[PDB]
Amino acid sequence: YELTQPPSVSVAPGKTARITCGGNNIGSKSVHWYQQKPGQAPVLVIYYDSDRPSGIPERFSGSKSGNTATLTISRVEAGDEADYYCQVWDSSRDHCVFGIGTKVTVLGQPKANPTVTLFPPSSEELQANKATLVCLISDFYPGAVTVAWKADSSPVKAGVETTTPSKQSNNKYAASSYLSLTPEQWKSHRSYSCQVTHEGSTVEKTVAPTEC
Amino acid sequence: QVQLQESGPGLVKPSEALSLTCSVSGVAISRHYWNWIRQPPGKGLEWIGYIFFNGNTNYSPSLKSRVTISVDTSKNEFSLTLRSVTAADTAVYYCAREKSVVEPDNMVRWFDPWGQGTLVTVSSASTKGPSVFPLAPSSKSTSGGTAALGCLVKDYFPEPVTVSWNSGALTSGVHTFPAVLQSSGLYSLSSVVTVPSSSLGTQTYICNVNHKPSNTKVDKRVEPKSC
Repeated sequence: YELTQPPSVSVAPGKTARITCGGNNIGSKSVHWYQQKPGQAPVLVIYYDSDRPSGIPERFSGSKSGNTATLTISRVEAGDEADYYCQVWDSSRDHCVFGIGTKVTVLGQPKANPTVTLFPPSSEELQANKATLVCLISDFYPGAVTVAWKADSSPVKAGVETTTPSKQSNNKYAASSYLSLTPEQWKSHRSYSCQVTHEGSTVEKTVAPTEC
Repeated sequence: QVQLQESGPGLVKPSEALSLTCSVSGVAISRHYWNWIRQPPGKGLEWIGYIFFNGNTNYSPSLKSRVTISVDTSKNEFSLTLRSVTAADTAVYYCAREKSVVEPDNMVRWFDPWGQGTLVTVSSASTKGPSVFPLAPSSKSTSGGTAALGCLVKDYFPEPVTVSWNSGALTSGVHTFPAVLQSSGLYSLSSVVTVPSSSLGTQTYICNVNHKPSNTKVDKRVEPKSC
């Protein structure tokens, strides 16, 4: 037995989002819904077709029809960005079945320009004969960003690793980038910089081996 | 309240057996059916099976041949064994409490609550615990009223590491970034917190790094940098 869902649902802030779940004449069984936000376990959000567990906002409601079961979220908040999964039990084979899941994204949130923080190697790490520059980019939206590193205003590509952006508790985005270097390389240039490009504009931070 | 907590090995070599345990608080095992679910990274939820303390079990068709679920009432625990793992078995494994109502001729069964999940990585590579370094606040990581400070967590395997600050007492302003996978096959990540710049001379900041795959915990003091 199979449970189908749309792969994604887009919705504007405050609008209503609807996530639908079709299965083998579901309507004969009972549908349950789970919310899973990035990096967390599922939480039950609706059970028994339309019941709200203690602690879930009223704006979460569950409905059903003939071949489709629906989860509705009124007044959608950026905080409701999540993957949602319907679920039923198959009483003949005695098997639990999940839908494939629906990723809900609320688009048209306010633009936020990034803050960039750049940490130089710690003396502790330099004393272990290593060196890592750490560029943390926070409080930005939308999510797309590019990072470039420079030593004395010349580009660096070796030794760079950068994470794809992820939501913070704010619902704004954050990302990180590392430049790995030997202690010698760190001390051999006058400065290093991390430049972030977001929505056509850039923010650059600079660190120097000679400032503490 | 009812809490569930999975514990696992972190890393499992191909063809060997995965063993997990779920410890239950706040209710007796004998009062419910208990389930295991899993989720491959990037993918969906897949039920594994259930158990009841009198011996009843049913397992997923795909996994029936390789799965054993068991129960230990004397420790209020249930467990999962999955033999002969391959890379397809790398996943977050969740335990969950089954809730059920008796409706005629049918089954209404759902899960409330779930545990936190534990990542199992199937790999021939060896475990490696992290090295942790401070990201010290300085006159250049400040933005007026606040300063950012952090911990760099380097060169560990497998995922995941989790980080708390001041033993969980400090939650406001915390962000732990996803890991990078380096060319060496090792992961690194950073956790940062923003705090009053006023506080830096008179408040202690400690990052608590946990790498359960290596049974390692590191509590690293992060102090203002003094040149």
